[PDB]
Amino acid sequence: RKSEKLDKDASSKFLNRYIQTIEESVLSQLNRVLMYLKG
Amino acid sequence: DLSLYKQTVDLYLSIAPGHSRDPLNAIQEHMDSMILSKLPRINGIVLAYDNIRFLEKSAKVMYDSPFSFIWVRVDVLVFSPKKGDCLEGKINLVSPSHIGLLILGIFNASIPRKSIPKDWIFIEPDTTEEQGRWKTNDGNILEPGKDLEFVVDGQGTLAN
Amino acid sequence: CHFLTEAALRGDVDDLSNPSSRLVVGRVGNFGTGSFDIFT
Amino acid sequence: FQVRTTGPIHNLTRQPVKIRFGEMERDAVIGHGTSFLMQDRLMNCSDYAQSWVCRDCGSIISIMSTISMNGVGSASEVRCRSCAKTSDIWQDGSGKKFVGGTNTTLIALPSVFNYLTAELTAMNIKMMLEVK
Amino acid sequence: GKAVAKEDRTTTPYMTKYERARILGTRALQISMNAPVLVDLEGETDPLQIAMKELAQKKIPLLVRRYLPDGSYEDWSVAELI
Amino acid sequence: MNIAQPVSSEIKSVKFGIYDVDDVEKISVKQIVNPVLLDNLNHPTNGGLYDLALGPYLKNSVCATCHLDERYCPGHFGHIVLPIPAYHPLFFSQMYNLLRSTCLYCHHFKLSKVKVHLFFCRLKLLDYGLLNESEMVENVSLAKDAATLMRIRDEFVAKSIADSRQLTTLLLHERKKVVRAFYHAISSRKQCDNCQSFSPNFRKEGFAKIFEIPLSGKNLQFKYMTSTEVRNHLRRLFVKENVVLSRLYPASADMFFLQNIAVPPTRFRPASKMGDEVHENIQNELLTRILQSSIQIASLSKDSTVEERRSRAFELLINAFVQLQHDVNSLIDSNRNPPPGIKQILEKKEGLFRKHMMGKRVNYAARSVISPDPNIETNEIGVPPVFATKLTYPEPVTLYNFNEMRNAVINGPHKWPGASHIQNEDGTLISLMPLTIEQRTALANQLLTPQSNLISSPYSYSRLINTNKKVYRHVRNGDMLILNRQPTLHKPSMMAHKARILPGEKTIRMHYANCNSYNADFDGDEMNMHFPQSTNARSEAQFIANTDSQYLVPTSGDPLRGLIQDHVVMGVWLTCKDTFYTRDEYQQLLFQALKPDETGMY
Amino acid sequence: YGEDSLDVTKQKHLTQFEFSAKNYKSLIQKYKVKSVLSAVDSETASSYAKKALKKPYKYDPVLDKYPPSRYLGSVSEKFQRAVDEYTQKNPDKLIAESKLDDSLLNESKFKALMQLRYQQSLVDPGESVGVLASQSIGEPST
Ligand SMILES: [Zn+2]
Ligand SMILES: [Zn+2]
Ligand SMILES: [Zn+2]
Repeated sequence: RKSEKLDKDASSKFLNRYIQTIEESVLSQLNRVLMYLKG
Repeated sequence: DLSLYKQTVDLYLSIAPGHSRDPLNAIQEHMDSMILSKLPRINGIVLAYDNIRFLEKSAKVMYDSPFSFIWVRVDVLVFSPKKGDCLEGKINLVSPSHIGLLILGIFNASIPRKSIPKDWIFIEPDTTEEQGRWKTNDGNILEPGKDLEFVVDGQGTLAN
Repeated sequence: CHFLTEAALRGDVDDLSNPSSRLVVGRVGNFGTGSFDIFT
Repeated sequence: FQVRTTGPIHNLTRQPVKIRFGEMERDAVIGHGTSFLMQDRLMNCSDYAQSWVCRDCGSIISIMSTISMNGVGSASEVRCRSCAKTSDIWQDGSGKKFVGGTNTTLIALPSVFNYLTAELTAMNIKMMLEVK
Repeated sequence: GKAVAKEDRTTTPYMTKYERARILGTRALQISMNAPVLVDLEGETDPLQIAMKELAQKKIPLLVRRYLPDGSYEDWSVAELI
Repeated sequence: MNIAQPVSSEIKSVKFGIYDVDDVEKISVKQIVNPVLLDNLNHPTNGGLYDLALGPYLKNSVCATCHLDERYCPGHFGHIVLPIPAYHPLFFSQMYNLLRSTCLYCHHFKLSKVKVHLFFCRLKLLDYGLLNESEMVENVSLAKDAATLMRIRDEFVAKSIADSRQLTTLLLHERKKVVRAFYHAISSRKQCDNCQSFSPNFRKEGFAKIFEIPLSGKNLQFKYMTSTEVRNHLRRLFVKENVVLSRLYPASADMFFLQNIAVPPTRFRPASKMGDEVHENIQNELLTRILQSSIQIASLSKDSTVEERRSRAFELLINAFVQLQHDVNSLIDSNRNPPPGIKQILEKKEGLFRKHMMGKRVNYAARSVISPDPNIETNEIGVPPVFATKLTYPEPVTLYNFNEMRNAVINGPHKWPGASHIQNEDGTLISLMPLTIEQRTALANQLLTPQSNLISSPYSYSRLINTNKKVYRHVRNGDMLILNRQPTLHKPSMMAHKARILPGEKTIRMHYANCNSYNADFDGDEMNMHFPQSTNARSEAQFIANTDSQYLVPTSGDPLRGLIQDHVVMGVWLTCKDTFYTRDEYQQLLFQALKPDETGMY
Repeated sequence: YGEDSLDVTKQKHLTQFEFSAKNYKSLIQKYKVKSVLSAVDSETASSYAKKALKKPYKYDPVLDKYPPSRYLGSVSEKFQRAVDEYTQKNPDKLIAESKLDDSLLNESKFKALMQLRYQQSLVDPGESVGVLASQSIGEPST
């Protein structure tokens, strides 16, 4: 039970790291949010 | 806004007995269930996690059961739409009862006509009775402009 | 009731000491095989 | 001769209805140094329950299961009343809304202790058992 | 609280008459719930006597925490006990 | 109990304390105002003592509050209001004594403030475990000067705690004695030391009525009524004297009286349908009775507010007040008001903490007459195949005992060594009695396979894939099942024998050796025979408390097991030196003695 | 606890010095010397024991200075007194002089066996002993 501070770029780089670490529906929606947030 | 967040949380994971050789497998086994699922402590949907390390305290065995327990530090990526500020989404359904959007392609937005002011009028096409364009008081069509921006209540609001 | 009202007025806290108090709350005793905790 | 594998339970304390093991059997078992056998024969096999407890306010009765949160969807995520004042909020059976009272966890305590909590609160004196 | 260091441990090196029973019990439960057996079986079926075969050779996990009356505790590997 | 249940809580402490007026309001869900219980439709009255939001009644009535049937709803309390508040029946004695020591004109205790400050310093210094330091405060010998003395004592205590910082029985053994001395002291003074006046005394009753005459004339130079005035008087005393009452118990408002008492759900308040007569219970009877008195007070106070008119009005008001007080008193304490009350269902010596908590009736425990058998073993106990079929214990199914369990379910719950029934990984129980052997075989083949129709069927907490399918199997020739005999005086009287399952007889068999231990005579006294379900319990019964390890009584070293009459006379006759055997008798008698195959290892 | 060694269960044969010394070949294998002598201390408490047997004071009982669970010399005083009075008084089993000893026995070998016996037969810590006394007073009363 802890919380800390964070910026958006850390969140995006960590979204990248989580796309990388554990490898159907979940990562599909994650690619969806990745394509929506960027661009 | 910057509605995406990542928070390093600490949880109390129950390592099943079948995986007492390596804990990592039994940790992943129930971490990969929480993904895309509402983790209510942080009040959001978990999207990402990495750096799977356990505070080494020789995970404790429940006093009558074979599955162990341990505190594990993992970093979640909950999306928090807690009425922070303006957001934006693509419309899929439109009706003179509410407007339907998808933000990030995932999360639903049902903006009723209550939070919409009267000044925008809906035209009912001859091909589909329900589906049609919700024209604004200016006269602009929103179907080509899929991107609709608003502010949130908790649900959206188009009234200023 | 006597010991009860006495413990209620003062509001006294046990950790959980004796096997009888450990039994009323449903946990294992602190004696015997319940003395230690066994870890992985 | 009477062999009891399983059968009826009690109205109040959820005990086997009226074989006797205790108050001298307990002497024998905690004499042998058999904590787990005592906790088995007395707590496990007689009356076992998983009751929710409010972790913050530390009590066991002022908890309530949440009602009409959404469609079938997810689990009814229990909350607390005595610790209370869209996702977090919830209603009551009569329709009263509440908020707060999130720290609720599972504990295992014999049904007779729940009955004792009942007959004790009817006297207004209540124990606030903590949980870690 | 304190976790007493490995250099100085004041508790008895003997597997007390109780730690043996509970170690065997919890190991039997673990093996009954489809855990890895660390020693070759010869055809024994009971999910407990397998734990006896494990303990006879000292090939068992599950270090024990001995809680001294201060509140401190020692961490003894079941290989480490006598 | 299940082994898959993951409970992660660890109950670390309980703490008692009074529940104030605001909390019984917050925790409650409904109010009970209607003295009527059931209507013509026979369904529970809304807001009534049997409200569906109070507790779900039977006949498939889902709780209004939680929207879940009687199987899953833990009951929800209620409250009933009364603006009377009457004083608590338990602290009534302690409340009355603290009132006796009150100074109404002084608004403090009758004691000298320096003595009360002394006891406050004592109870401060006993807090952190300082005994001789608690007693050293008094080695000082001397209002303003009394104020200086109080400052000396307080600074002594402050410096002492400062030196100490940088519960046990002795601490509690001293606290209780010091508080007993305090309460002997405060009840002694009749004149104020701060006010110097004589506060008006109060005289009590056993029927819960209190008051006394006004001041005397010489002291002026210097009966029963409403409880509200004494309530506010005690509240004033408590708010004006803060620190001492804080250490002694900051708040003490609603300890001694009750303003809105709670009702337990229907789950704890049933109506035993004994044949035809239907009495709800004494508990709901008494609650209904206090409810009637409450609504009567409401109507009467309405009548009084809207109005010797004051004489009769106040008379009837105080009479209804005293009925309400006497009624609450009759509820919580049955030793008053000439109907079992709560204190009398606890303290009954037939009730809780001796017949429901320490010694509970138990599942999986047979009971039968014993009879002797010399053929089995010193460990083993013979059980007929009837106890073989009627006592079962759960067992997860693994790769190498799968054959045993498949064969057990094949044999079925009517044929030893058959199994009882299956428990799924999610937690349901698939019985095996009504099934036919075709269905039982079809089910037993698909007994070791992942059947949960998802990775995590109910919700996103995924240990439901790791659990095994638990077959309840019958006892068999190695299961360790406790024996006992009431009265069980000393620990060798409750032992754990291996079961050996004999055919034919309907009387369990045990060997003679244990006859000396259980203090039994095989003449008609019978023995409880338990079965430790979980595997931890049977492991500890097999290694710690098994019979062959009970060879020495605890009182003295002298052993208690060992052979008896016939064996020992034949011993004197066999070891005697005028005996001789040919080869045949030697071999035969030896093999009768050994009997390896039934035991093994050789 | 009550001058530790144990409640009667594991303390019966300490007074039977003739029996332990009689065979002595099975008791060393019952105590498993090669596994016990490894991790427990042997020289310290045994050395200090003799100094504690010096009649003058200022040397406490070995049990108080050194715990008896791990220091394999520390044993109650009367036990030392009795084992030594037996070893000196009636050693008809114990051979001696000392040269003829080194075939199968040694006075020191037997005293080491007895020290190991006391050590291995301590009270099993964690025992609930209150109910042991309670029942040992309830039983013989009835
Ligand atoms: Zn509450
Ligand atoms: Zn309910
Ligand atoms: Zn005064």
